[PDB]
Amino acid sequence: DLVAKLRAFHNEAQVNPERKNLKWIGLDLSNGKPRDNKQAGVFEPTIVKVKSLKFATEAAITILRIDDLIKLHPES
Amino acid sequence: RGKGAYQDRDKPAQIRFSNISAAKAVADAIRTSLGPKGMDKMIQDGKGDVTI
Amino acid sequence: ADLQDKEVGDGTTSVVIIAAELLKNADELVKQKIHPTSVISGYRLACKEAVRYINENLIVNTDELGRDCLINAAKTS
Ligand SMILES: Nc1ncnc2c1ncn2[C@@H]1O[C@H](COP(=O)(O)OP(=O)(O)O)[C@@H](O)[C@H]1O
Ligand SMILES: [Mg+2]
Repeated sequence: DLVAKLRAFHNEAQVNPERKNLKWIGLDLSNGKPRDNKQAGVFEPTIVKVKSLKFATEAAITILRIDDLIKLHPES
Repeated sequence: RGKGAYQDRDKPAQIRFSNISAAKAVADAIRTSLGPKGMDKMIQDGKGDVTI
Repeated sequence: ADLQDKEVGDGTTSVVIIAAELLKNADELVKQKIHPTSVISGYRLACKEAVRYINENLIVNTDELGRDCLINAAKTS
């Protein structure tokens, strides 16, 4: 339910040019309702999200690139 | 004339067949990693080293 | 996780969860006879556009907030 409400708020932001203030709506886990996280003072460095996407994508791509595994038995 | 050399020994034919079977097995093993749509392989050594 | 810890210092739990979710959903497409090269190409384009969208619509300049943003950013962490 929360993600559906959270997604609905952000959907209106990208389709209604006069409702661009809804981009800041996130999650308020204390009361379990969406909340403007820019007003609430919930901030993260931009580098944290950007580097998370770049690193996770490359790591996921690396594993996705495998389709065959050969495990040599130990020499001992 | 008719019949030629008997070729009593059968070992050379078996050796040739085994060599060909091994080569074909290797080729089929590495066929999947050919071309732009080929895919990598992950090889883990006895020491535990992992290479993709 | 170590790389994110060394090069950023935060978001270490998020990157592991996101990467596993990315791989989990990618495999579902592969099981539907979608070639992994197509899936990899889609992921690369999405990651490039996600970064561009963030830097163009979801960034807040800290100069408009003063010292309070640093406290709020620290409190969030
Ligand atoms: N006060 C808060 N209200 C709502 N969400 C928050 C709050 N503080 C942090 N979060 C969110 O919780 C998520 C988890 O962060 P956390 O797991 O603590 O960082 P890390 O992944 O480095 O351990 C963050 O993405 C952040 O957006
Ligand atoms: Mg954290």
